[PDB]
Amino acid sequence: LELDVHPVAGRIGAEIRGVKLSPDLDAATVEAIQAALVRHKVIFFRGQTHLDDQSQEGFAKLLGEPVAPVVDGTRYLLQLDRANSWHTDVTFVEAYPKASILRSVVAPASGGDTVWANTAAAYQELPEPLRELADKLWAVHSNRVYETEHPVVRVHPISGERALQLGHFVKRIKGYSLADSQHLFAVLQGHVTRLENTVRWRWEAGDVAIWDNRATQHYAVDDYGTQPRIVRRVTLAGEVPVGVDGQLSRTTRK
Ligand SMILES: O=C(O)CCC(=O)C(=O)O
Ligand code: NA
Repeated sequence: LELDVHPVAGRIGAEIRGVKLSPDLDAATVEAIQAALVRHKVIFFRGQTHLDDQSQEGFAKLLGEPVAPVVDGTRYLLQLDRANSWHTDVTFVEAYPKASILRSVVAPASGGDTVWANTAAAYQELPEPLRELADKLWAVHSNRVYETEHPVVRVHPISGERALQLGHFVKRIKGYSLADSQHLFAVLQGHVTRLENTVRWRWEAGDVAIWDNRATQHYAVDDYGTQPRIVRRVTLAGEVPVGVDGQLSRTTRK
């Protein structure tokens, strides 16, 4: 099964046309969506104006297990109405989400974009000696309580692609002074956010984005002032990250 797939930037992002998201999608469609998700890291569906809270949740169950103050009439749907900092979702926990499904309900006429970065492409572009170092690093992620140690490089459980696991929740690279930690983090994270590794989406009401949280970071642009912006999100449960040597992440505090 071949979806009508339209890449947005050169290294990340694709719009999928001809698909009406719902709880009733067949297996071939769901599988093709999951494949496009892994390949493109963030995928976009426009004109999903029939989708409401319950059907967004029902659609989400087809891709994984939703995780649990929620939108009335639902168990897992959350409203956001700001995250202008580069991050991978909830990495201060051990088994953080594998994906989110985010729908635009009210969209600013100007501003309000979201940007995603491909952390697998960011890893791949490092010179070999720098990949080898990144393969050995561990970082402490925190919500400063919750603290988790994750490998800086995560091997994706479906594709096997290696991806940098960094972003806003990183407190420090384990085993380094603060000064060295800052420099090493600035190098690796700088590759994540390099423009070539990103795609910026301008939202219209009824757009839905789905991203693979295991191989992305994102950033919500806070340039829209008091213009109302309302989005609704379902988050899907993910796995404990595995590093390049097979070691697993571990919570070290609370
Ligand atoms: O509004 C968005 O595009 C995403 C918001 C977000 O990333 C968050 O709350 O963690
Ligand atoms: Na987020």
